[PDB]
Amino acid sequence: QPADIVLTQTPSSLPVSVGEKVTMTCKSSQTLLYSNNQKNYLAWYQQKPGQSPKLLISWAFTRKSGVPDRFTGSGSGTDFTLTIGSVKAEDLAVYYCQQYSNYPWTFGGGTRLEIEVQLQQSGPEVVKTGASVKISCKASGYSFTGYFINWVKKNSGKSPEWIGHISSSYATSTYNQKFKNKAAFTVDTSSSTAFMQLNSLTSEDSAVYYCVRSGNYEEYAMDYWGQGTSVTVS
Amino acid sequence: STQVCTGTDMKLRLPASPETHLDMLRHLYQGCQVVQGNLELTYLPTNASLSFLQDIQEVQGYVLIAHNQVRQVPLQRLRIVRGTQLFEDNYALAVLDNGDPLNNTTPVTGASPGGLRELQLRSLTEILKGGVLIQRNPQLCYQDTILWKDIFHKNNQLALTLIDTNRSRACHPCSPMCKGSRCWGESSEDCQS
Repeated sequence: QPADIVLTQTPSSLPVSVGEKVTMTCKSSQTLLYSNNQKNYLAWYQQKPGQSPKLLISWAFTRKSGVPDRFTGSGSGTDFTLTIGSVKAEDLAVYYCQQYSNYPWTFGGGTRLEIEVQLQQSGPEVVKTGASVKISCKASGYSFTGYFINWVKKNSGKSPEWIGHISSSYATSTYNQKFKNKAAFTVDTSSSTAFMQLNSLTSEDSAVYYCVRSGNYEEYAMDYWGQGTSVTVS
Repeated sequence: STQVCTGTDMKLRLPASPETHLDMLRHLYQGCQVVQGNLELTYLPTNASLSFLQDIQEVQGYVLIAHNQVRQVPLQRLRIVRGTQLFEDNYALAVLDNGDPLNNTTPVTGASPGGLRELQLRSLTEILKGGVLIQRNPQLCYQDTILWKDIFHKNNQLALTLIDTNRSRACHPCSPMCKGSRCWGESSEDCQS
């Protein structure tokens, strides 16, 4: 019984004014609570216009270092919320909840709010239908083999899709079923670089692509996103 | 005053059959509290029942755990390894080449590639002589949460740590019950003592 987890986000758009208290809901089709450690395997991500997503909260309520205490994650099991105490102008972005409890890792539909460690990805790719592309992801500022590289697909006006991830040290790849005959991961320990090859490219494969780091223990969730790589298929 | 048994000296040698191998180990260690020699657990299959080890409280030689598909080695009562004899002349504990890579998925008893996930040593407090060697265990977690400094005896002149942390799967954090986040497994009965 390893069924895909669906995350339902409410509301999908939320008009706000500066200084307002706001609450967005994330509901799961499966419990995200792990009974061995009593941890909820749920994270929130913020993507401002023109920017790559950034981790706000992992573990249902643990904020990433530096994140304002006005952002509050709460809930348990299947029910989760994100509250902003007093919204700032800088908070105007899309907020995605995300689960890392079971494969495939999935994102919520997002809530649109309206009025050292580095991952360097290769440049934009403009290619034809039927062609292939090999996106590189150069890691710096940390021990490369201690971490996973996740790959994520992002379209305009759609929620992020977890393509899959690879263990850097053991070259162990896990794929979302949807991308099984689409994406292929490799790594190079020496150059601290991960690769994803996309083949049989159609218009549906045109999107922005991210490599994202995740770790172990307290750092289990995806934390640092790369800057992104645009692939356009003509 | 304690139940005594001998150990083995097979090292990394391949057994005649898996049938005689586990049966011999069960016959040897069941009931045993003090192994007068080396505790060697090798080439054990995924679904091998290792409940006969539950009473082992000390090992006088070294502990070798190698090439196992068994998901967990339960030595929850093991308090002390003496290192009267050593593995590769320097090591009292050696955990080596235990199985196959697996992703974050919790194993399915008949499908999932085998390999050691956790060395359950909650009572381990003393290593008198020799170091710790943990290498090439794709599914193994928690070697890097343990403070081996507290386990090595102050007179231990060979207090070496050669510990590989490379993994095919991400480790679930220790349970909050394990203060300082040091544990041998993901359970609240798996904390470092």
